Amino acid sequence: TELLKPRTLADLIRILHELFAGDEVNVEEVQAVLEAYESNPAEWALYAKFDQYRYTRNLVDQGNGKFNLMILCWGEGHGSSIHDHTDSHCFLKLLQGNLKETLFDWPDKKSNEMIKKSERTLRENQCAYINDSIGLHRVENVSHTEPAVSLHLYSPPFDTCHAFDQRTGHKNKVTMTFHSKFGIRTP
Ligand code: NA
Repeated sequence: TELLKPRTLADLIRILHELFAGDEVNVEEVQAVLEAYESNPAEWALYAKFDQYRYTRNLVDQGNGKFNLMILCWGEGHGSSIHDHTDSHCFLKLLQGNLKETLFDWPDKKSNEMIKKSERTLRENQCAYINDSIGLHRVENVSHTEPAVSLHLYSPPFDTCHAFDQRTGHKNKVTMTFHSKFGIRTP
């Protein structure tokens, strides 16, 4: 359980394999290691594949089935929907640029406008954690000038979740997809 500073992305991935070797997750240790990694753009350029119209998810590592490590690429003004995480852990670290996280409570069955518990401005190398026990959230790149890049870890992996309309609180089932896997573009 000796946590060391990841010196490279590859080194980080090797450490993460160790932390997820078991059946349980020490959230604070996983988070400390993600934060300790200093983003080196050359190490992840292979995965940072952008799309003009919306943010992309780019698979980096399947964590031997225990988690998915992915890189998300956000153009100017690109955001996600209000999402849940399908009963899994969800770590977020900024690699480049800024993202705004907005937290939302689980809604009632009564159609009502969802209200923002809070929000925070995530900056380079910072890390956020969320799970359904905590609540829901939206992630956005509100910048007009700088693309954003983040590293995400989900455990267990999930390819389906729910999106929430902020006006009613109504949820609909969504399937996630990858823009690339292992640096390979996948239609
Ligand atoms: Na959630």
